[PDB]
Amino acid sequence: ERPTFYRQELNKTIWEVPERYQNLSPVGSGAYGSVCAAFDTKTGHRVAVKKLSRPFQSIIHAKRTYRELRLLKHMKHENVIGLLDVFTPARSLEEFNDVYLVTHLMGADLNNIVKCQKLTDDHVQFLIYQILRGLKYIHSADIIHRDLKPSNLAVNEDCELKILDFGLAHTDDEMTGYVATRWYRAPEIMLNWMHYNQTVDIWSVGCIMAELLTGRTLFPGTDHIDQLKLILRLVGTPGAELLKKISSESARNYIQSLAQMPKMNFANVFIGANPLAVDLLEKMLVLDSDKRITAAQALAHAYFAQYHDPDDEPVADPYDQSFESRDLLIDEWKSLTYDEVISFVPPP
Ligand SMILES: Nc1ccc(Nc2ccccc2)cc1
Ligand SMILES: [Cl-]
Ligand SMILES: [Cl-]
Ligand SMILES: [Cl-]
Ligand SMILES: [Cl-]
Ligand SMILES: [Mg+2]
Repeated sequence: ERPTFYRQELNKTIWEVPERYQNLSPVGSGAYGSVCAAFDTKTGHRVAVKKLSRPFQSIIHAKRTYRELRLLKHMKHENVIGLLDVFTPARSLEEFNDVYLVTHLMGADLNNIVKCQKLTDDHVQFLIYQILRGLKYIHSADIIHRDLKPSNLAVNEDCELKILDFGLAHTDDEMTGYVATRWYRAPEIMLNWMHYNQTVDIWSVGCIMAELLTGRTLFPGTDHIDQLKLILRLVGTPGAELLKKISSESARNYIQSLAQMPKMNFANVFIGANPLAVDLLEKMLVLDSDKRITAAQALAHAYFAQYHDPDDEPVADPYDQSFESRDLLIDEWKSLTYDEVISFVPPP
């Protein structure tokens, strides 16, 4: 049975939502939609309600809408954002135009915490442990997050953490200059010299952990090339083993122009840090992505001895991504999205 919907205009936008959602108040609007905070009378939760902007305006946009809904419906883990509800006011596929997504309302992010709070080593242990616990789950479904950074990590008053804002495939201008959008990205993808794989997310975790330990951005480059130079000064220029593996002619020709540099001593960079934290950073921030520690391996590192429990670090159900190689028309992506809206089953 379909709920009753009511309409209201908020900051020049029409919102048509089920009666269960009350006290709507605008909180932001990006290029993908607008967001209101609300009170959900069915669950008692404060929620974020996002109305997608132009979800089916082109093939690229229609596929992106389907991609986002499929991802959010799959994620069921304590350290990853999940979907509380999805709805449309349409009564049939023929009148289907608008999609609304509902999640738990998040307060502070990790940006707020590192700028404002004095963190003990125990705080860093617990925060990084939770990132890695969620990432083990994500990676076990063969998903790559692609955009891990402090503003995409929600944290509450009890220091409990959730991963947000999966990369749905950011423009070139958004990555240009002195911008946090690029400071956490792995070197092999910053100029697209290699195809994305899950090891890029571990590089991001290393950059985040360093910033929690020092209070400062690790690689705050003023552009792509300045940032690469900061990276290679810390971790060294590519050695013979890694050079043999480089398959990008653009990478090779530029890298060969730089004077060679050795890896620095991390104990002299991260002065005063727990030696076990330094050891883990050395295993994450490895230039050769084949040699980086994985999320599952990192959970067993001695730095996390007080939190690690191998019986409480779950993996995901399998996730079918075959749609990503499929070529369909706008109305076919739209019909697939409609089916996923109507089949949604809420959590307990
Ligand atoms: N194919 C391939 C392999 C490794 C890399 N990584 C890299 C290259 C130059 C500088 C820093 C990192 C790129 C392409
Ligand atoms: Cl309702
Ligand atoms: Cl609609
Ligand atoms: Cl950020
Ligand atoms: Cl699936
Ligand atoms: Mg974000």
